[PDB]
Formats: sequence, C-alpha cells, structure tokens
Amino acid sequence: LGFLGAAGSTMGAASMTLTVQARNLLSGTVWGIKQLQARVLAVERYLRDQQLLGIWGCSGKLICCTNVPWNSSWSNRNLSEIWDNMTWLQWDKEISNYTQIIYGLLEESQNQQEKNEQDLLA
Amino acid sequence: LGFLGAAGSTMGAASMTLTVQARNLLSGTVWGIKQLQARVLAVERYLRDQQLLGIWGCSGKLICCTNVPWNSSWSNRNLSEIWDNMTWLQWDKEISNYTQIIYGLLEESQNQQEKNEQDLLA
Amino acid sequence: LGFLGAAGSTMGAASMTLTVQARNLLSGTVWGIKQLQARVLAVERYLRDQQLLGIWGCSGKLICCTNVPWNSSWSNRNLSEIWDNMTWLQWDKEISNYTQIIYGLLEESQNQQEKNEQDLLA
Amino acid sequence: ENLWVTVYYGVPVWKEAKTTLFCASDARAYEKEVHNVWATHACVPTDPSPQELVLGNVTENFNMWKNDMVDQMHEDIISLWDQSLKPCVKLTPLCVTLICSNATVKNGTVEEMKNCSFNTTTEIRDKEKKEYALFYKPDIVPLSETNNTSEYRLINCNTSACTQACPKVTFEPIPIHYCAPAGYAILKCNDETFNGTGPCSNVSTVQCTHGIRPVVSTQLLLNGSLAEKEIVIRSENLTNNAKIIIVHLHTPVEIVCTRPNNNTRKSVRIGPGQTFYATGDIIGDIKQAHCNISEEKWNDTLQKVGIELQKHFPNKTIKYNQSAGGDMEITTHSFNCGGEFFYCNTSNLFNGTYNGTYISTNSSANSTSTITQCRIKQIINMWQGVGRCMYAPPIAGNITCRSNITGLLLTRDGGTNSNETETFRPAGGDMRDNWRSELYKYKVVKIEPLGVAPTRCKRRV
Amino acid sequence: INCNTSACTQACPKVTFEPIPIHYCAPAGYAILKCNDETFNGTGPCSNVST
Ligand SMILES: *[C@@H]1O[C@H](CO)[C@@H](O[C@@H]2O[C@H](CO)[C@@H](O[C@@H]3O[C@H](CO)[C@@H](O)[C@H](O[C@H]4O[C@H](CO)[C@@H](O)[C@H](O)[C@@H]4O[C@H]4O[C@H](CO)[C@@H](O)[C@H](O)[C@@H]4O)[C@@H]3O)[C@H](O)[C@H]2NC(C)=O)[C@H](O)[C@H]1NC(C)=O
Ligand SMILES: *[C@@H]1O[C@H](CO)[C@@H](O[C@@H]2O[C@H](CO)[C@@H](O[C@@H]3O[C@H](CO)[C@@H](O)[C@H](O)[C@@H]3O)[C@H](O)[C@H]2NC(C)=O)[C@H](O)[C@H]1NC(C)=O
Repeated sequence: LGFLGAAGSTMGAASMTLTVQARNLLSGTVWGIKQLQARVLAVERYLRDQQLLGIWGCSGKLICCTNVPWNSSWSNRNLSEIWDNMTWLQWDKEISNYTQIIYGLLEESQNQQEKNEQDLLA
Repeated sequence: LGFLGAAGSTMGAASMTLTVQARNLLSGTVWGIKQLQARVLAVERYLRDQQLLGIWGCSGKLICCTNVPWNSSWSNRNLSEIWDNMTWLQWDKEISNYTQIIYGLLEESQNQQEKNEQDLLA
Repeated sequence: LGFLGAAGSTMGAASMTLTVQARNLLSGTVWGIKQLQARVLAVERYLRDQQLLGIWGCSGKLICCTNVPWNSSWSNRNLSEIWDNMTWLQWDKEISNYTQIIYGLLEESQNQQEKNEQDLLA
Repeated sequence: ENLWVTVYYGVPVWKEAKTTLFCASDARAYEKEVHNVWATHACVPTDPSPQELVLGNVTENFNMWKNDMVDQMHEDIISLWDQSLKPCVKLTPLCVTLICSNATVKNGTVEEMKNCSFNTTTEIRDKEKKEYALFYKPDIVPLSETNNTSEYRLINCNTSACTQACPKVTFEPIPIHYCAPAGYAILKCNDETFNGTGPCSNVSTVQCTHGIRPVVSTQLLLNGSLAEKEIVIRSENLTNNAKIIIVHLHTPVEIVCTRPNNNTRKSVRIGPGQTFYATGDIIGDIKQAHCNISEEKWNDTLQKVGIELQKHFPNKTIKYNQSAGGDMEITTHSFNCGGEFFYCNTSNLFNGTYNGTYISTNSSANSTSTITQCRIKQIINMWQGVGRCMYAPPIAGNITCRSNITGLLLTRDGGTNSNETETFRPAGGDMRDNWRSELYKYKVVKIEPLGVAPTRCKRRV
Repeated sequence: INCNTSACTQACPKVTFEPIPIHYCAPAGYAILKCNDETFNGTGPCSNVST
C-alpha cells in the first residue's frame, strides 16, 4: 500500500493495515558525523513513541483499547460521522489542544489498573 | 552454555535455553567515528528484529505460537523427522526460499486477529 | 513529582508513581564527537534494562509479579518491617550481594514457564 | 512464608559514577557570529527549566576534592581554546632580528615602552620593506652575546612558535552550564555551613549547574559567587602545608584597574593575504597601569579571614606575608580584562599581622582612602605545554576593570622558631583549583531503575 | 592579482568538474512529498501530491 497509502482517507481504511506505515523506521548510511547525528532516526523516535505507548499499557504497534473517558468538552462533533467520513489529517487538527492531558490520563490509569492486578493474585 | 552452544545441535536442545544467544547484543566502546558507526549493535539490529517479532504478535524473545498454516508445498520432509534429528544450521538452508511470504502472512494474520478483540470488547 | 521525588522515601510511596522516573531517558543534542558518544542514553541503557526486564517475562516498565521464591538466607530482616518503613536507597545496599543469582533464576523460570504454553495449547 | 520475588522498574537508587557533561550557554549569545564569543560555538543553547527540587528525606556524602567533574571542565575548555587558535595567522616573519632605539628616558617618574623595527614580507615574497612597532618590554629580549645593544629578539624561537589571536574573538567569559545526560542526574548540596566533606544533610536534585564564569586568574578569584552568611575556609588536610587553602568571602571587596596609556593599533601586512597588528605611537603622556582597592574594607575583610584561620591553630597568631617570588607567572596576580593581560606585583595587599582582636574601621580617618602596580605582556604562555603561545593583539583606546573579589588562594607556611606569629601567604596554583572553588556544591550520580523486593503475588503460567 | 586579499590553491588535476546528478534524500520517519500540478505559481495548494 506504500508509505502513505491512507493520507486523507477515511477512518476505516486508514485504521486497517496500519503496519505499512509503522515499519518504515529503518535506514541510514555513512556521510560522516552530521549524518550520524541523523541516525537519531528510529533510534530515538521509535523508542520515545514505544515508551509512551507501553507506559499506557499498550505494548503493541497497533490498535489498543484504553479506558480513559472521552468527554463532552473535547468532542463537539457527532460521534457517528467521524468513523465513516473523516481523515486523520484533519482529526489531529481538530483535537490538537488536549493531547497533553490525555497523555497523563492514560498513564495514571495504567498505574491504577496494574495495582489491582498486584492484589488480585496476592 | 556460551554464545553458540547449540550450533549444529538438534532442534530440541537448541530451542530450549534460547536466552544465552539472545542476550549477547551488548558490547562496544570508543574508537573514533568508524567505531561509532560500528555500534549499530542492538541499536539497529535488535530494534529491527523486535519490530518484526512484535508486528507478528510475538512480543517475547523466546518461543511464540503463531497461527499461519504450514503447507504441503513448503515442507516435503517428514514432520516427525525434523524436530528430533535436524539442526537449525541446515533447516534455514532448506526453508530459505519462503521467508518473504511468511513474513507478510504472519503480520496480516496478526492484524486480522486483533480486530476480533476490538469489536468483541465493543 | 520530579525526577527523584521518592529518593529516601518509603516503599508504598516509591512504588506507586514509578512512571515519573522511567520516562526521563530522552535528551541530548549536538556537541562534537563526544556528545554522540555520550548518547548511550536510552539507546543502550534502556535497551539493556528492557532486555533483562523482558527476558524475565515482565514486558512492562512498572510492577511485575515474578515467581522465584524469596529465601531465608537472603532476607534476615523481618518481612513486615520492610514494606512500611525502609527506603530503596538502603534496601539495594543490603541486597546487593545476590543480584547475579536472581538475574539467572528469573530467566530460567521464564523459560520453564513459557514452555507449558506449548503443551497447554497443543 | 512462600513469597514470590518481584521486580520493579523506576526505582530511586543512586550510584556515584563518572560521565561527560554538556557545556551549555545562555540564549542571547546565539544570534552572534562564529566564535563570538566562543561559548556560542562549541556549547549548546541552554534552558533554566525545570525548577530545582528538594529531595525531602536524604543523606548523601559529598567530596569536593575527589570530584573529577572539574577535570572534565578543564580538559573540555583547553580543547575548546586549542581549536580556537587554528584559523588565525601563525606570525613567523616577525621572529627576526629587531633593530630598536636606545635613547632611554633615565629621569624617573616614568616607566616606558620600547620602540623597535623589523623587515617584513609584503605581497612579493622576493622583497622586504621596513616597518616599526611599539613592544612592551617583557616580550622583547637582547639578541646575542655579541653586544650590539640595538639588536633585540622577540622572545620566541627559543622554545616555540606563536599565533596571533584573531580580532573576531573576544575573551569576556560567557556563563556556562555543565549539564547531564538522561540516565544521569546532578545533585546539589544545600548546606551553607559545609566543610567540603562528609554528609550534606540537605540535598536537591537539579537539572544542571548554575552559571559558571571561567574567569582566568592566578592569585585571586574575580567575578563569581559569594558565601551565604560568612567566611568558609576549605582544604583537604592542613597537615601538609603545601596544599592550597581556599577561602570564600561573604561581603564583596571591589577592585578596579586602568591602563591610562592610550595605545594605538598599527596594521602590518605579514605574508600573503594576512595581517599582523602592533602598537603605534602612544597618544598623550606616559603613565603607569594600576589597580585600586579600598583599604579599610580590605583590612576588615582580612581580619574577618583572620578570625577564621585562628580557629584551627588557636595558640598561634596570624601574619600575612609577601608572595613566593621567583618566576613572574607564579609570584604575581595576573588576569584578563578588556582582552589585555595584567601582571601585578601584589606585596602591598598582604603585609600585616593580625591578633584576634578587632581593630575597627570606625571612626573613618578618610573614606576616600585606597590601596593601589601592574605590567602588561603580549606574548603569553598561558598553559604549560598546550601550544603555549598566544600573541594578544593590542586594543585601541583605554580600559577599566571594576570587579569584585570573592575569595583567596593561600599557602599556610611552615613553622620557624615555634614563633607565635606563624605566617600565611598568597599562593599561585593550577587553574583546576580556580574552578574547584565554584563547583563544590555538585556531584554526579547514575540512576538504577531496576530493583527487586518481595511482593505477595503468585504467578500464573 | 592575488596577495591583495588572500592566498590561493591550485585545483588538483585528479578531480574534474562536470556535474554528476545528486538525489537529496530523506531519513526514515521523515518523508518527501512532490507537487504534481504543472500550472503551479510557487505557492498555494498543490491539488495533486505524491509521496
Ligand atoms: C619609533 O621609531 C620610528 C623610527 O624607527 C619612528 O618613526 C619615524 O617617525 C618620523 C616622524 O614622523 C618619520 O619622519 C618623518 O616622516 C615624514 C613623512 O611624511 C617626513 O615628511 C618628515 O620630514 C620632516 O621632518 C624631518 C625631521 O624628522 C626634517 O628633516 C624634514 O626636512 C621634514 O621637515 C620639513 O617638512 C615638514 C613637513 O611637515 C615641515 O613642517 C618642515 O618645516 C620642513 O620643511 C619626517 O622625516 C620617520 O619616517 C619614521 N620612521 C619610519 C621608519 O617610519 C616612530 O615615530 C617611533 N615611535 C615613537 C612612538 O616615537
Ligand atoms: C578612558 O579614559 C577616559 C579618561 O581617562 C575615560 O573617560 C572618563 O570616564 C569617567 C567614568 O569612568 C567619566 O567620569 C564622569 O564623571 C562625572 C563627574 O561629574 C560623573 O557625573 C559621571 O558619573 C562619570 O563618572 C569622565 O567624565 C570621563 N572623561 C574624563 C576626561 O575623565 C573613559 O571612560 C575611559 N574608557 C575606558 C573604556 O576605560
């Protein structure tokens, strides 16, 4: 499907076959020290993204159902129309305000939920 | 058991205690720019291999059970023969043709299989 | 809470909110060759520690329950005393002898236990 | 109790360990040109955020002297300066016989600068033309045992060759923040009454160090940081009298210098496509370079030091004595100001004898009283075996050097006849000791996120 | 004409000038897009784009 075979496509098409866009984080060859700084590449980006994605309990490079409650004050467009009509390359621009709050909510929920696991077999 | 304590050994012995061969991707220290290139190490090899191994659903550096059907047209040597007698260092030489097809089958099955969890939870 | 908001704190406080000390392995930017040498960072430290933490079956940057038995000859201070009173910054100094044995026990138990997955779904 | 051992990730445990640190400078320097100032070039833009945070319940040992972070500072700054003197002209045609006048002034109330001349390589390598230049006296030496008194030598070609400093780089010290990589952390000691060793009973995690000023010095500690509440005196062991005792000061003492001579720069073209700069005629009258201090404030400060040196040798009273002597580079206070290098004979500041009692400043006989002489050199062997030469080009106009004293470097002197007035001296020393006076608060540690404790979970297959 | 402003260097005969093509090319994680509308005035939206 290519590196960007879903940009500007609907949610259903772009959410299936996410792997084609996930795998293209491997490259690089020698052009000296300035190029070797360019090898932060996957070595830093992939590790940052995977650290975030694992801290939220989602150790998987695909769709992962977290539990944090989506809210009235963050959505304001009808639920049903998003998953059929719209593309990511405008959804990110609607939602871009509340990334940081969500990025803490998901990890504090994980720290909460694994604790109950620690008791539920103790 | 050492870095290669199962090369040319039977499959049963070589498939148990895989850890001794997995851990030795940590070494390397300074000798100029060429050495700093030389330390691709885990930093590229392990990230690559683990990205493949996780995209197929096997987030574990050991034996993992995938579902893709082994086929008549890929095997042609008796099933019971291989696991008791043969070694990896001659099995990879017979299976070397069909790596690329399996490497896509394993991930498309994973994407196919996580979906049924997404909707069942819904 | 800050990078070290539990140094010299009790087990209860220091074991909840482990994430704050786990995230900060992301920094560094250009100064000559020695900087890019200095970027072992996550690129080596996190990969090492995560390889150990996954080889033992604990693929998660938080509390994980292993099965290896605590022993009379390693503890010798009252069990109930530790989890309410002491800090990590004096516990690691009392346990520092037996790290290497535990680091093999935890992986050989993992290899022992994932084997039964092969039988229990074959 | 058949408890199952677990593993935790994110454990707060320290290990004191070695590492490099990033040199980082403030934001305003980074609109400027390359090497202007050098801190914009070889050091990263900084960020004060986040705020330093206290570690509420802790007890951690610090050892100022055993620290090696200062050695990383030292090596990095030397390597930084060495790279700064590659793209400039390596003089060379000026290490020739210099014909110089011998009229002499001879009448006193004056100390002057010698006038010299030399032949130069212009835009034709098979032609030489006549030039003249004013040179400060130390930079020039008699040529030969053959006593032609007019033939003088530039001080080079006996040990090394030299490089002119480019005008596009200036010496004013931009602040620097020596800063940690992730996975390491910088811990700061918050006890003000800290003897330099033992436990700091209050410690804080810090993003990285507050601004260090790498001001060059040899006998006194110029612009810097001052003590919280009083004088604090530090040394590894007073048993060995040969080690350098460092004194911090609470109240500042002010120092101001001046080069009242009005030097003028003379441009000389030396080799193809590269210029050498010298000193031309001096406008106005000839005068002496000097530095001033207020003597009642200096006397008070010295007495306050005296009540802190008497603490460790109670039966023996205090006497401050003149410098070691011998080499000029050791027995003089030297520093940098306005790009020029001063060399002061400083026996005047450190003659006295203190006796525990407080001889006060009040009533003031004359509030305008002061204690006041320095030489100037262009050929500078600034560190030993570093590529020693730097030829500091002349600057136009005149300069002033109003500054603050914040500490002393001293020698405790051995006994003599068991005298009650056993003495102390000013002491030159390494530049590492200069920077050790300002990084004492800090140590480096390595974080160990993985640790094991007994849970009560059992495990499933 | 030299020596009034700078010194000079002879070009080595082992290197010659004629321009070989170059493909300035992306790192992984980044991507290069290409504007496929020929009637393009240097700004505004490219209504046809290709990765
Ligand atoms: C360091 O030493 C160097 C020498 O090693 C000094 O440099 C010399 O400086 C002098 C003075 O400037 C300079 O001599 C003058 O050069 C002028 C070039 O234009 C000449 O025109 C001038 O000639 C007049 O003065 C002579 C006496 O010096 C007279 O003999 C002569 O006839 C001229 O006088 C007539 O013309 C003037 C014109 O104004 C007129 O007013 C008179 O009435 C009369 O009609 C000088 O010769 C040297 O050339 C310099 N040497 C070099 C090598 O450059 C330098 O000054 C010293 N440094 C210091 C700080 O003192
Ligand atoms: C170079 O030297 C000249 C002259 O020696 C310096 O000029 C003098 O600078 C001082 C300040 O340092 C001026 O003093 C002024 O005095 C008045 C008195 O009423 C006061 O109102 C001001 O606050 C200020 O202090 C002085 O006027 C000025 N000129 C002279 C002839 O003294 C010059 O500053 C020196 N430059 C450098 C870079 O060193």
